[PDB]
Amino acid sequence: MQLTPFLILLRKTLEQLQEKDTGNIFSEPVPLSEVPDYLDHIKKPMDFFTMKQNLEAYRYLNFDDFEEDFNLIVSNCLKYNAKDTIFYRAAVRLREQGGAVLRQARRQAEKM
Ligand SMILES: CCOC(=O)c1ccc2c(c1)NC(=O)[C@@H](C)N2
Repeated sequence: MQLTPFLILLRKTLEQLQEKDTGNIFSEPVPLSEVPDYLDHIKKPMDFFTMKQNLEAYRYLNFDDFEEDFNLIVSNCLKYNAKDTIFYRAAVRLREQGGAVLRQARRQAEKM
């Protein structure tokens, strides 16, 4: 397991996950200016831009740490937003579509 091919794969996987976020509602931190009470019960906010920064800082050296932050994007959104909102359903769909992306990516990593 070499570092450079692995990060190439995480970069490709991150792009495939962002592609599932057609609304771009997960690509940047939740704007605290518009959601001022957001950090009341969300102890670790997460988004795809932050994941890209963490990736390039070598903070993802295994698949599970990368997948954990993706799951955080999903779980934070399910936690904060009511079930009858667009945001909540978008997180459900991201969980479903992103899960398929991640399983295939992990198979490619397990070949390495
Ligand atoms: C510009 C104002 O838009 C929002 O209020 C807003 C913008 C982005 C958001 C969000 C709210 N809440 C979330 O849970 C996730 C989906 N991101």
